[PDB]
Amino acid sequence: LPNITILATGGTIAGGGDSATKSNYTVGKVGVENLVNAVPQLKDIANVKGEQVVNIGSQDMNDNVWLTLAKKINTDCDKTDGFVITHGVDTMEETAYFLDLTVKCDKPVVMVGAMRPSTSMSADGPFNLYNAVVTAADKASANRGVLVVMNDTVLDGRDVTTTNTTDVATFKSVNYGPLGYIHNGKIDYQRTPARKHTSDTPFDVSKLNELPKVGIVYNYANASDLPAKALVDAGYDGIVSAGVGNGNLYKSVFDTLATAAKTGTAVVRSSRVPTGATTQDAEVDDAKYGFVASGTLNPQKARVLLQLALTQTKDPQQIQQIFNQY
Amino acid sequence: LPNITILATGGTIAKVGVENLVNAVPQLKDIANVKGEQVVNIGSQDMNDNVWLTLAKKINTDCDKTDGFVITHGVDTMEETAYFLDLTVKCDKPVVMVGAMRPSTSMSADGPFNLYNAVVTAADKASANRGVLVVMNDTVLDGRDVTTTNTTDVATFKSVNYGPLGYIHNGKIDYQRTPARKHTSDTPFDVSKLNELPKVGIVYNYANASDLPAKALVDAGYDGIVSAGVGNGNLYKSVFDTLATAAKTGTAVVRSSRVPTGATTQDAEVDDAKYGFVASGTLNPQKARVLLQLALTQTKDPQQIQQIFNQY
Amino acid sequence: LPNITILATGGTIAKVGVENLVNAVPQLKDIANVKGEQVVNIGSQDMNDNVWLTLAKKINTDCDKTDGFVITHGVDTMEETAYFLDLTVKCDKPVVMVGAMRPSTSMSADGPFNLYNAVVTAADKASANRGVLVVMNDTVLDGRDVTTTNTTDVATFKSVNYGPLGYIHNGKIDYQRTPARKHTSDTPFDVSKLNELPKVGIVYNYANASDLPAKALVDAGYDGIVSAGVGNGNLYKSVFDTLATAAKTGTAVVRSSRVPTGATTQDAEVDDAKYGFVASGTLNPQKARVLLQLALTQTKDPQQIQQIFNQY
Amino acid sequence: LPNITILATGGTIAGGGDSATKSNYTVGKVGVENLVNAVPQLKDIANVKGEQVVNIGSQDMNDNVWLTLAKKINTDCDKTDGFVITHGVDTMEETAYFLDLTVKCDKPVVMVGAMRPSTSMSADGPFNLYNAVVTAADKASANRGVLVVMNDTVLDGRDVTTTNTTDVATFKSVNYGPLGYIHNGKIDYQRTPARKHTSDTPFDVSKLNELPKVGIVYNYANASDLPAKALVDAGYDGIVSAGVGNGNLYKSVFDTLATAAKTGTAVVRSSRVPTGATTQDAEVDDAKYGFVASGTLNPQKARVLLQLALTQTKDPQQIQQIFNQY
Ligand SMILES: NC(=O)C[C@H](N)C(=O)O
Ligand SMILES: NC(=O)C[C@H](N)C(=O)O
Ligand SMILES: NC(=O)C[C@H](N)C(=O)O
Ligand SMILES: NC(=O)C[C@H](N)C(=O)O
Repeated sequence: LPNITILATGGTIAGGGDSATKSNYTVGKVGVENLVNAVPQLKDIANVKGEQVVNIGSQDMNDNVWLTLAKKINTDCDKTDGFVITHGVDTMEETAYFLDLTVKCDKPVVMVGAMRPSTSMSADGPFNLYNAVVTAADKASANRGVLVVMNDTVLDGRDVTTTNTTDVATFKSVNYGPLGYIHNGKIDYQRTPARKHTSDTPFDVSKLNELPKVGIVYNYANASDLPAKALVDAGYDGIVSAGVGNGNLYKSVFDTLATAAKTGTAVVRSSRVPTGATTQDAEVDDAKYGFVASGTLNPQKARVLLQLALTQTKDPQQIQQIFNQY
Repeated sequence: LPNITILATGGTIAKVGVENLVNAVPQLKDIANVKGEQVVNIGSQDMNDNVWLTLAKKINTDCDKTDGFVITHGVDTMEETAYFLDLTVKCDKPVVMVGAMRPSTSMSADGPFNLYNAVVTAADKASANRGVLVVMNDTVLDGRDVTTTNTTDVATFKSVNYGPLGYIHNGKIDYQRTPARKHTSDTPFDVSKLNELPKVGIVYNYANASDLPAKALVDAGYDGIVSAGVGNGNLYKSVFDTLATAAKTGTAVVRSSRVPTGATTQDAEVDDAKYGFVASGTLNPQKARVLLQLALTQTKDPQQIQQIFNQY
Repeated sequence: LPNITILATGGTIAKVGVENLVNAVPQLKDIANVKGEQVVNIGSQDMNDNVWLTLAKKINTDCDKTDGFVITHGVDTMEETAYFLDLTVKCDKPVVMVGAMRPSTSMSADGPFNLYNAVVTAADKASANRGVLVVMNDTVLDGRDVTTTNTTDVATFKSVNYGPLGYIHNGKIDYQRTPARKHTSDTPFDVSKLNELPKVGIVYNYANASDLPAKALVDAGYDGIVSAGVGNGNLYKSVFDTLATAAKTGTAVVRSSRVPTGATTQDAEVDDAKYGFVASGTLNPQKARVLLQLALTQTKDPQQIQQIFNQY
Repeated sequence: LPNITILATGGTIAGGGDSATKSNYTVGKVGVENLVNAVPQLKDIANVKGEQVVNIGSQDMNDNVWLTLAKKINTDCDKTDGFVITHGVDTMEETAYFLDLTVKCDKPVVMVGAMRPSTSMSADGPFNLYNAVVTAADKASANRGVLVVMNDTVLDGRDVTTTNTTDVATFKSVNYGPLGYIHNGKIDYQRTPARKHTSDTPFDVSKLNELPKVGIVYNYANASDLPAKALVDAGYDGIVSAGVGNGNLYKSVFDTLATAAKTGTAVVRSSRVPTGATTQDAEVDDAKYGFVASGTLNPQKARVLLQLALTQTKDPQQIQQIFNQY
């Protein structure tokens, strides 16, 4: 049976409340040892080894925990057959994409969380962790990049997002669909992401102790420019726009970001809209303003790529190329 | 034949004038006597408080002069205007908003049959007392739950939490649902003598989120801040600290979510009562902003604002 | 505390007896006084007219003896029973159906919290006069639009055309919708002295479809045949010819669709009036069968059957 | 500009009614020449050549039109750069899967239809046909198997199905998602079907003048066995069950199909449920009864594979293997 490392980071999968029934809970309060011991059947599929990297709600996920995870996976690659990462739901789609672009270990890297605390009735965490180990132990899971395994489904780290605030079925690859489905401990894979990931990206974080500063500003009717101005005034390396419709910007926000672009801030148009590409050749002249179109990457995922892009280049054309390949 | 007023505001369905739009669909004469008046001609990315105020007042004033309203509008903020009119219009005659994903000049342009189906809906008396509607892709959607789900799909508009009110086939609607939340003339919001709305801003949550956006709104003395939280409306610690402060310093704070479906609930990870925060329910950030603006024309009390978020 | 009767019928949520199921969720005592009675213990793949009849009569008879009903049932035909009870139950006290995708013995078993949420729903007086409900995956679904969308997903149950009535969080439901179609005590269907229903069969359409299934139903003298058509309820020519004949020989014919969402409409490719066929609207084949069976306890007239399909 | 053959088969894309407004229309009433001439902009992307194979509603699609299409594509492969197939919506998902298993031409084969007649306001047919030509002319569309292009999206023939009776957005790959999205005449491909198709299947129809007889029976509460009995009595080579939930059968239907199986009828459990696999190792002992599990293949698609399987073998274990690879 293969050797599988759980790296624990916290999340509701490690959460607890005073009632099995009430919705109230506090996050990252349970050790990895406890999560493992709640899944007795893990022994039938893997030799499991828990390490506790941090114990936080993923609402508090940050650059430093991203660098710690990537370096640790890359360092320990030769020491194990696979990784599972216990992690909160809230920013899982961000961590998952960061590790998909930075880890050079082509052995299965599987992220897993839970929508209901360990303490709740019909808790989802136990079977999720069982299914994440299944996936990490599966030879066919190798060379697919970093994965998220929730509700019996294997999702690629690039497309995967959380679609509902409470539903155990929340995680979906809303543009290009899942990679495979798990039934009775077995996976039928029918898809692998074409976009370049892991050992095919030039992004190497092994030496990095910080990441370029990238902010996200929201567009809506009568949008204030003040949030954009604050990011520019703090000398942010990049700004991602959560645009309306096909990545459009309220006029005030537009003007601030056009200005910033001219002083060498990187500016990526994304969209607040939950599915579909922010395209070139729409209502915005990107090449004129020195803006980048995010494609299918939602604002939080575009931040992930823009940060790593800013470690290679500050040129809008080369950042546009990066957004077309990764 | 019903009298139906088209108020035009712009969007991709049109620079093209109100009268061209109508003339492009001679079949409208089959179903209504339509008058078109131009209110603005802008991209809905540039929609604003002033246009909202113009629209509410024009529909309220002109209610008794027509049998129905169609509002031609951009797709990008259609869901914001629709909810704003939903809460401020006192006309319970049908008010139908319509747009298009493709221009008039494009292959298989959606604008024509959309406008036709939006006049069918405005001409149907069964459409009365359902609040403000969005009609797109042969579907009748309530102004509260309706949102754009895709950047380019003609089928983008969906009521993603509670579903459509009705489907249009052969110029007829089978209506099987109506919004339970209080709308139009069952709301206390009265905008007839208002010339501006409270200043409400939206800040985004993500990993390593800056508190600078939230600080810049507090520094401006914004009336309100909506959080597009992560998951069930949760806040990155820096943003949590800045909004905790905001809430006890005369800024109403609403927790919404960047997650496209489901409620931001009470009784999860956040003690709303302890911070004086309001949980948005199924209102996404831009919709929460609409209702927070209007709640602040009545009150600044976090408890009274939360009751508003529970009723409308 | 509400009195709530659980009628158990089997399914994966259970061979396990009614009283084990309850005892497995001691938290039920927090929200209701629950009595469990066993009605059958079968897989819902083996659900049948007799069980339907037992259930309608038991709920109608016992309505005045309890505050609410929960029916534990298999997932596979849950959507058929739910609609049948929706049209035949005269009790407008809450009637809630519940199942599970995973057994009691499985990791992260869904059965417990499902039963808990199904008792919350049956105990909520706001659940009254909404017709027969299905509560699965923290969602309250109307018995007419609800269907299983996935072979193994715990989130399988959806009201795919008109959306849910409400979401359950922390034992509380925000109800924002109610089915407009006539249900329970607003229907003329009365099954109290019926011991069998008319024989209705379902035939499938596809490329090169055999007419033999449809002929075997006609040869049996079936009371009715539902077509699971292709697209907008269209029929392979051989099947069209056999059902054209059926319809003028004392077999009611309903055009439904194998397509999982949308209405089978009139006024498309098929002259329903010329063939004496009925268009099912949003009723999928197995639901159309429910309503065709009950329509045939009142009438055989294709026009009167179509009016039924337009009202219920 | 590449040489693209339209093969026309009819469907609503070639349909007409007496009103642009009314929903009433008759199918397959317009010639290919007319469809081409309604899309003036086709000249900018392709040298188009129309041939009219048949003019029928796809509700009347049949084995003989399937054999005619496959042999014609395979015969003409060397004569063109790509194929588009104008076809009705109703059974497109069936034809698309049949051609995906039988055509040996690895040049783009693209199917296209329309939900609104040519005569209707905002007809979808014109832009669909433009987008199907774009896809057929795209070099990257080669070696992806047979495609369906509707509503700006490229779908693989295996997973693609129609999900709504009237909606122009109806066609979706409901299990594994689309292959790419078309914006402004350009496609970003992120997926290719893993299941074997075209020149990697052993199915060769070049000599065939008929197909094995396969029927579909529907399960529901109180299901009659009479439809199953009629198929068995007519000596059908196979029967597909549209099962309830995870491919379950009403007891009467079960008994008839178990019996048939024992006399060498092939029996495949599918599901009436619109998404998810009909799995092995559930409520049915398949190996005991000599039944086959359809996996993600809906009943009409399982008929397609079962017919072609029955041209190689009558053995339930080998048919199960075929359902695991194609
Ligand atoms: N379900 C969850 O894990 C939510 C939690 N706030 C987290 O992201 O850590
Ligand atoms: N299709 C559209 O309407 C997009 C446009 N930017 C608008 O919202 O006005
Ligand atoms: N999960 C389930 O309930 C499936 C089972 N065959 C039933 O419907 O009874
Ligand atoms: N839209 C369509 O094409 C429907 C038509 N009955 C067909 O399949 O030919």
